[PDB]
Amino acid sequence: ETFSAISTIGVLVYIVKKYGASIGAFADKLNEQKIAQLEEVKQASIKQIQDA
Amino acid sequence: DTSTWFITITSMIMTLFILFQLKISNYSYPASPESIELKTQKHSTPWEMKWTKIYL
Amino acid sequence: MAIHNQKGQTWSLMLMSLIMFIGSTNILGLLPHSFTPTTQLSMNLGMAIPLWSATV
Amino acid sequence: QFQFTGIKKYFNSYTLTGRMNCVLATYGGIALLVLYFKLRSK
Amino acid sequence: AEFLSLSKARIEAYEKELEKMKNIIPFDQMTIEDLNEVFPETKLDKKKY
Amino acid sequence: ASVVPLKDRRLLEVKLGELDFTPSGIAGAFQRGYYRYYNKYVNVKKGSVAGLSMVLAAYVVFNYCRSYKELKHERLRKYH
Repeated sequence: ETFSAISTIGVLVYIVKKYGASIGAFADKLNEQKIAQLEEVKQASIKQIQDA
Repeated sequence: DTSTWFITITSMIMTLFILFQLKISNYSYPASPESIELKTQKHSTPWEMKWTKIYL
Repeated sequence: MAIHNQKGQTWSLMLMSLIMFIGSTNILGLLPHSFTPTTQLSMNLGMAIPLWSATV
Repeated sequence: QFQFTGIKKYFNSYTLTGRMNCVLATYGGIALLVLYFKLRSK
Repeated sequence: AEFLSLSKARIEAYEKELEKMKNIIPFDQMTIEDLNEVFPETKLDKKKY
Repeated sequence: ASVVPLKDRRLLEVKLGELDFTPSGIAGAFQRGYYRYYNKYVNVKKGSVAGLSMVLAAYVVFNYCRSYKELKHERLRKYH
């Protein structure tokens, strides 16, 4: 009695469809965070070198 | 089924909450990082006034 | 985090470990022949009472 | 082991109220006894 | 004499402040501790949000 | 035997999906992991299916062994 073996493996195939959009989200995730780190390395140099 | 007698699993659940407090404790947080964003500016800002009083 | 907003925010770093364990151990068992520990009533009476009486 | 000093600052903070498994332990011991009692009288 | 040298140390400390900022990252995927100089960390219960 | 099973997960994890060693997982061995199903689980690029769906395929066939004694059902022959 495991024809419900396929249907719990069939539904996990439909999520591979949206997983190709999860990649974009994954790629997008931390882009802000890495950029979130690019703002501090850019602000600290330019605010000081003119002050000197 | 209606199982019985209970001497099992519950001693093997609190060993698990030594694992999950080990992994999740090392989590980078965007908010925490944000809170380290202004700590570098205003020390150098009054340091500009440290030479403004050292001259004037 | 948003509701509490106190110095009871120290407790909240544990409550996200509690959501990943029974978030996972309820999602693993949908597989063909796997076994869920939150099926048995034993450990859930050890998840309620050491947490509920930690509040009063 | 070093599964302690990473989280040792956390423990004596909240195990003052969180490490009260005595109630849990007491309940467990009683539960084992009743099951044995009913199987003793079958 | 003093104001050209008190600005010179303020030029010298600002010349050291940027060169330490080049020390922190050798690559985008560089390090989890070398990025822990500029962006801060603290003791228990500092970051409220 | 502890350094034997610990060097199974560490070696396998790096090889299967992601870690000059971090970008080695950026291309990934997912192209190596791909060919087993047919083609269809293609979304493994940044949400990696073949990295995860091998452990869960191992945990099923490991639990098929314990159940085998109970649900015998087999005649003096082979299947349909």
